[PDB]
Amino acid sequence: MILVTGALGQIGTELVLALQEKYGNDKIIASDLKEPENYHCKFEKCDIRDIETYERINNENKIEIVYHLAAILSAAGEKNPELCHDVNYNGLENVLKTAKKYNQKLFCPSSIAVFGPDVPKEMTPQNVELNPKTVYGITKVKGEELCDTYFKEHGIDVRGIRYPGLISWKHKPSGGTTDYAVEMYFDAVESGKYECFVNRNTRLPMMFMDDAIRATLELMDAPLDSLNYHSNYNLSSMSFSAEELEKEISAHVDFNCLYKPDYRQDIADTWPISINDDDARKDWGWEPKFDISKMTEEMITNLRRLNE
Repeated sequence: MILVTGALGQIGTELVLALQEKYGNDKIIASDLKEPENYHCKFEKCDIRDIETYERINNENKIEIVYHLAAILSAAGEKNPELCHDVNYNGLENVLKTAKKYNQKLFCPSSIAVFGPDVPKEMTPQNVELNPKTVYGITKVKGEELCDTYFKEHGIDVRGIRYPGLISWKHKPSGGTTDYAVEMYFDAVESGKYECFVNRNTRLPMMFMDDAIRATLELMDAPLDSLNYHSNYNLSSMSFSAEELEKEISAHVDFNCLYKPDYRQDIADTWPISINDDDARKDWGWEPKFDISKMTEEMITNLRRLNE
């Protein structure tokens, strides 16, 4: 059996489906804080910080693999640093201890947020110093370190990816730092108007969800002896600025974009532009398939459909 925490989030929504297709619908348990009505997969509600419920779920269900996507992201974390630490650090510790107890295999992601401006912004290498300027970033470095401790000291096969910004249509914008990319598609198609919350030159590493979900599954499938990294593989597809995305979208759809930055700018400004993921490409055969063209075709085709 396979458990997905944070199953209702941007990533979890699509990861559950992909795991159901790969393993069988019967092998996947979704978990998150609240049970939604008419949900399409077996669901166990849980606050990730609640170890006795979390324990019970893993005990009662015979979970052997956990994809741990529960998290407070960067923007929410700058606003509420206490909550961001509690969920991201203590939640992760609950997953780790439980994996040790039940001998589980784990996927515990990180983020390009581990990086600060003291290391290269272009093609950030795998092994640079990690000095993040965000609350979330700091939680992610601590998480990488916990995971690698569990690997070293307790022999837990835990694996992870430093996810870049992820673009999808199947989940609605979650108010997050990278979410200007998603919001721009939705508002372009729905109303022909978008107010972007970062400036027009804001440039981040980005990836279409299909590629990120595939990378996750591929990494989890790899022979353990092939991996030279565990919790924290850099992973890359695209890097583009907000105006470059506007221009790509405008080739399909008339829309007027206005730039009005807010506090999220100051998060995005402390992050790299692009990421060197050679270790992922080498160790376990990573290659993305969605460039900005193909991504924007999927996004616009599907958003148009939803707005008929």
